[PDB]
Amino acid sequence: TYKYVNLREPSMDMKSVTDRAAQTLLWTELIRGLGMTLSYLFREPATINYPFEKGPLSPRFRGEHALRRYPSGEERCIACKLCEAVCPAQAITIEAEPRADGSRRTTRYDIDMTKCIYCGFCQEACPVDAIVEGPNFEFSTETHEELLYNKEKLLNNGDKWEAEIAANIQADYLYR
Amino acid sequence: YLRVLFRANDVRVGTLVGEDKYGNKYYEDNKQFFGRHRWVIYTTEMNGKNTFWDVDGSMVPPEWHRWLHCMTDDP
Amino acid sequence: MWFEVLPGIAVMGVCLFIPGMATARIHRFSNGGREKRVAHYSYQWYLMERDRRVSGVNRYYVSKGLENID
Amino acid sequence: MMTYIVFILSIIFVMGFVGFSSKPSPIYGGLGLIVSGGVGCGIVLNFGGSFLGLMVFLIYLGGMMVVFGYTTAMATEQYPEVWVSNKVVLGTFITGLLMEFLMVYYVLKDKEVEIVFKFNGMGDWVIYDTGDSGFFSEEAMGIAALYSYGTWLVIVTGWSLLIGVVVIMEITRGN
Amino acid sequence: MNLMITLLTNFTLATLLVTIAFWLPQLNVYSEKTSPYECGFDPMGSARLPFSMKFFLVAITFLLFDLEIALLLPLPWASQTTNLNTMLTMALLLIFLLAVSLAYEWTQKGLEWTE
Amino acid sequence: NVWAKEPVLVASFAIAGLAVILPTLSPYTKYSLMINRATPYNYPVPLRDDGNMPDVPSHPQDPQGPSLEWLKRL
Amino acid sequence: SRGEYVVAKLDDLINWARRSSLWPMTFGLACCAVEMMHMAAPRYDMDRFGVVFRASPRQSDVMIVAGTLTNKMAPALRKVYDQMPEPRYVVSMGSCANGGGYYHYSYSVVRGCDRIVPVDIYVPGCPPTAEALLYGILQLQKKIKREKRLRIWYRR
Amino acid sequence: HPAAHGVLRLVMELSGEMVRKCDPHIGLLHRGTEKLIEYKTYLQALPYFDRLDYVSMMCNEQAYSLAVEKLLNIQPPPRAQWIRVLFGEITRLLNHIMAVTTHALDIGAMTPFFWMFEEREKMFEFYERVSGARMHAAYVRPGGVHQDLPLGLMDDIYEFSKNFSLRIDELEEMLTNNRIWRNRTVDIGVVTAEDALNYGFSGVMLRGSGIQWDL
Amino acid sequence: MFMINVLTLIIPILLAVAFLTLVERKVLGYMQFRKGPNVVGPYGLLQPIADAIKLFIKEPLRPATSSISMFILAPILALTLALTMWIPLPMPYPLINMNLGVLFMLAMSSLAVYSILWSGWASNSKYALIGALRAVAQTISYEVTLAIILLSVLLMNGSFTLSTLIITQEQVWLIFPAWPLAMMWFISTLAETNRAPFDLTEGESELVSGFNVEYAAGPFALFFMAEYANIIMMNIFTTTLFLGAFHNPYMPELYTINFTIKSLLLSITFLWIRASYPRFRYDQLMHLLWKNFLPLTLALCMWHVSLPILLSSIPPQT
Ligand code: SF4
Ligand code: SF4
Ligand code: SF4
Repeated sequence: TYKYVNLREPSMDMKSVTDRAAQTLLWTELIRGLGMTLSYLFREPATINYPFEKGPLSPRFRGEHALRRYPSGEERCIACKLCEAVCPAQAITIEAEPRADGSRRTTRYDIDMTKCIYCGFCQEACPVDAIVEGPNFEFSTETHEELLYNKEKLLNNGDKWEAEIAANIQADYLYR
Repeated sequence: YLRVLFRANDVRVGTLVGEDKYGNKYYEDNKQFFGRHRWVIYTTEMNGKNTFWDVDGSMVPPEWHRWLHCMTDDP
Repeated sequence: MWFEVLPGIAVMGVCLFIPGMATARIHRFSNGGREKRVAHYSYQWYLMERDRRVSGVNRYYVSKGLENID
Repeated sequence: MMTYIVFILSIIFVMGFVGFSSKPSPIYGGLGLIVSGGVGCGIVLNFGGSFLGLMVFLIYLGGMMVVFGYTTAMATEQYPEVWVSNKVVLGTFITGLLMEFLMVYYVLKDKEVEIVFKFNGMGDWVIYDTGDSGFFSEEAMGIAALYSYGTWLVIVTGWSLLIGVVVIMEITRGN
Repeated sequence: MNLMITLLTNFTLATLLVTIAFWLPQLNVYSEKTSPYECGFDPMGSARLPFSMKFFLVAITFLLFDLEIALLLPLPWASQTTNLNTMLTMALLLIFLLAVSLAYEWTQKGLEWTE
Repeated sequence: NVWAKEPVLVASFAIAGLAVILPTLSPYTKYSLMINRATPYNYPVPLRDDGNMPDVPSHPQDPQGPSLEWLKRL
Repeated sequence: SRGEYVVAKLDDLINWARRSSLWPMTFGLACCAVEMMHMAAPRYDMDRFGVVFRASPRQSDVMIVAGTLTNKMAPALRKVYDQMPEPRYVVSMGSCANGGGYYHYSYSVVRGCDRIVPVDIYVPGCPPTAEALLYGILQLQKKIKREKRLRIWYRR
Repeated sequence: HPAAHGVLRLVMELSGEMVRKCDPHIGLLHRGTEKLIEYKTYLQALPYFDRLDYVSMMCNEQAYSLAVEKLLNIQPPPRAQWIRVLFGEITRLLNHIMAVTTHALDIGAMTPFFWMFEEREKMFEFYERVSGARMHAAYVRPGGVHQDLPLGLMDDIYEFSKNFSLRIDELEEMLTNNRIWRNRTVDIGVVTAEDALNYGFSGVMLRGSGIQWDL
Repeated sequence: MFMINVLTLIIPILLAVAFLTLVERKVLGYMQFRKGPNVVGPYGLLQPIADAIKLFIKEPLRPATSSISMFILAPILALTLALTMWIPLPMPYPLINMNLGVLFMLAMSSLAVYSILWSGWASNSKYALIGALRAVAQTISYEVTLAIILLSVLLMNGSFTLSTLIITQEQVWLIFPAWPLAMMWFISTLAETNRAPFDLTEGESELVSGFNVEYAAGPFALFFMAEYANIIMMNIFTTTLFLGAFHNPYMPELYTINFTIKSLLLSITFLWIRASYPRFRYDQLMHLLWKNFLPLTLALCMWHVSLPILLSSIPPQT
């Protein structure tokens, strides 16, 4: 099935040729184009005003790279290094240490935000949902040093909101 | 009125959903399109930075951040 | 609709209004209230020249109205 | 204070026009030519000419636009020179300027100069019209000729222009 | 010289715009801003290279039709004399000659090349 | 046919051709000639007394000479 | 303190006149250019803030480096950058430009645009959202709000 | 250059405004993607096929996932096939509207850019609601589509298809048999169909010049 | 007081250009389904004032081989001649009551073309050369046709004196004895004014601003203001030349209001034509201009010669 276009001879009727000559002299469908421009002129614009009327989003949006901790508990990460194994730009830098009691935990947890490409493979691979893609997007930095994060930065970034992330996961846990 | 006349543009108070600590105001309408349901009015000197002018994003608390980016339907 | 574009057009049209009204005010301010005697040809200039000759103060717009019959 | 104003505008015309005809790069020459044509229009306008100076301003100036188009299209140097670049160009420009200032000197401090004719040194409000009560406005009726009395003249002029058109087309066609 | 007064005021306005551009705002650190830019790469030479052009007949065409504009432009003073016949005759003959020359160089593709 | 080879051009030739033809059959060239003859730019001079010319009258109030009345009279 | 009060008033004036418009250049190497084109969208305007596309570099106010800078491109990037009006700012848009990103290794990639130009305003993302880009322009305007140029010049 | 859509260095050695030769130098945007996928695994290097063509965010994912399935002798379930064909046509629509839009910018034509990018903003909201990505949605794992669509998508696809039929008719109203856009671009770019075969052309070139060929 | 009239002519053109830039951006936004400048200042206004200040700040600076005399003398003559066009314009009683105005209009328009020309040559970076020769070609096209159409529309009623033209604009507007001539002239004004890329090949995206490739960051305001004064200039000249209002006799304010309203709504129509159509082509400009306008203009000229002898409508020419 094909539908090939631009095949006509010009119809040489007197009425057809005087309509096309009037189109040549008066620029008629040019005025029809002006009519379309007025028809969009007399609408109302679908803009948003930026600080006061924010644009919509999705529940599965991937921003801040925060960390969760347990319900009335401590750090949800184990340092199991699956997020480094799936992080494609190798932005995850993890050097673990077991803590002062014996249970396996971290020392050096680094998300190189200059290298992160915002997939969610660390969101998929994380077997306890410790690392979570955050909701918001204001990094917006006047320096380079403040882009690269550390463990206490990410945990302060996860202590600024939890029920945000818990609400998004409770919306999204059946699908992913 | 000069508050909102030189804040940005609006006069559209009339739905009055509520406010939150830092004083900030949140108004949800159904009469407009999808994109101007929920709008926010920022107060003055919420942390001493004279935020009548030079207003920032994320001067909102995060529960209203989830409410206002159109991820839920209830405040 | 066009409800918000009207103040810019109106302010810029008052900006176009002020040369005309200012020019008319200066013309009527400059010549004793009289609208300015524009002089196309040399006939009109010679008539304006004897007009400014018969005034005395060398300003034509006084025009010495029907009193030097004597 | 000024009463020599046509002589003054003519001095500005002679300055711009000597710097024109001293042959710098032709774009600088056209700068000089537009300046010279503008002040020459001013000379003939302030003399008493109604429209003919603004007319020649238009015509002659569009001709200079075509001359610019060809001097950009055809041939320029690796670096084009201005008036004050070269030995010879600066020399001819400054000596033309010196002839101008020298004739201004030998008129303003003298009676007359007789290089080719007895030139009377005083501005040309003499001799001049003693206020004719015309209203027919001489240049208007003057160019209202070529049409009532001017029978043969516009015939041969337009015929020369038609021949000019076919001549230009066949010279470029002659390949 | 009243239009010369207007020309003087606009010259003073334009020169004060030059001086308020140059001397008022800030400093003048040069030595790489002056380099010739085309679109991102340093090119060969500069301009003033021989730039061979498309149209040849069209500028001369403009010149000669501007000349017949010059002969035609006293039409209002044509229209008031007692010789109506020669008036209308030479007016029609001049415009018809303009159309004849145009028709020649239109039919002989004097405009249908590198326009 | 002969119309729409270049249609605005043929329309221009048509209005050009009627501009050529139409002032031949013209009932108003004589009115233009009369009105253009009867607008004096300069002074109608007097002349020496006469050799008893029974024309060119003594007072321009008198309609002996060439007057005009058809301006208001259509 | 009439002198320093006048200096403060005039510096506030010129800083406001600076932070008004900020018309950029449309540099836009890779798909962060497409994100710039969708910052030219009706649903997120930039001409509300005087951010107007002006393609010639000698009058643009900032330079939005967007897209993956390479070694074959970088001399063209800086030889565009070095000719500009004397106040100049760089918005590095996107993880390619502001630290290499996904191509941070892998030859003929400059490891972030910090190795070529001074970079004021970083907006990170692949892509950054258009909302985040406009927030970066607002925080650039607040950097313009804290210049104190003429105050420094007078108390010098 | 703004008419250079993206970057394309072009040394045109011309005669004046009517050329002699032109040479497209490309490679200025060279990133080393083949060497990188040589030093990576499959699932870790799938975003290279997100980021390589940066318009067909779902079509090239379909291409690489079907490459792995054709290598690996695995049929995906048919629901993932239907959803992948759905998004293939959706991203096909986005690519055609970007082609029309960038030709409009390269020709002049200032406003349909803005109209159809409002529509493409609606497209991007659809990608956000489906995958959680703005413009680079991975979303197509080799082995069928992972992390499927929620309740609340097919309604918007239905209503957006009706609105989009209206908007493409309005684009045919504004442009598309306009006078001077047509007189601008008809008589140019003719390539003979024999050489359209043997210059390695494909797709829309072989559509517009001659041969009937659809994969 | 003549200096005061000079000031009341040079001051309102500046505010005219600045708020015309505002109305360009805002009408163009509401045309393009978006919204214009709304946040900054009162609704937009003090941001074009801030644009004037912002472009004053930017510290202009010279290219390599760009000879400085010709360089800085090009846009100065641009803005000076763009001001001195508005000398004889009969806003009710003009500045200099010239005995001839429209040929003066053609002269100073050609001078504006020369200003664009000298800037394109003196900027000296080969793209300004390209754009300058594009400007030279579109002025080869558009000083024949506009001048001869002018001669036609002044032949019947004008006789070069704009006061007698406002005498003529009493019974019917001159749009009705010449409407197709008027349409061809409006197309030519839109071309020669060098806005609305329907008939403009200088500020294309195919080039990058051939008139202003690298002039300098300072006098971009001068050149910018010169072209938008060209827009207001030819729209006021169109509004006077064709139509208008039998004015309130010896009363200026009614005529000034009605003239301003007609002229500015026609300028919005001009801007609305800019916001609509694709760009144009070099050879298509030569072909379209000559082989579509020119014999039709000659036919209108000969029929407007013969019509004062077909119907005795010879002017009462002073
Ligand atoms: S995948 Fe999760 S639990 Fe494992 S090391 Fe990473 S953050 Fe920790
Ligand atoms: S989102 Fe991707 S690039 Fe970012 S940390 Fe996770 S796996 Fe790495
Ligand atoms: S950061 Fe991502 S969106 Fe931006 S240019 Fe790089 S690959 Fe494209």
